[PDB]
Amino acid sequence: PHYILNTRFRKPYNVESYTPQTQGKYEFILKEYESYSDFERNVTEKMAS
Amino acid sequence: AASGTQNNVLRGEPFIRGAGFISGLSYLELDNPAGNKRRYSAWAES
Repeated sequence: PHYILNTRFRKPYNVESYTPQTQGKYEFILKEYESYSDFERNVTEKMAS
Repeated sequence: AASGTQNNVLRGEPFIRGAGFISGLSYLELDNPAGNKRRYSAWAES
């Protein structure tokens, strides 16, 4: 007899053991980045004679 | 002159260890830090 999730299974002659394992790990890496830059140059010159 | 720098390095790596119900609480990560109550109970049963 072999039981997996309330279901009766068969172990063949070549397989030693087939056991469901939980083994769960997930990683989630999010990146956010912004850069701003501004430049302004007003120049005015007047001459009268 | 106006200069601005933004950096939001937020990351995570949950360790949830039921074979099928692993994906739920771990993939709920997007914009949901706290896990769902019913999903947590389902994972506990699993």
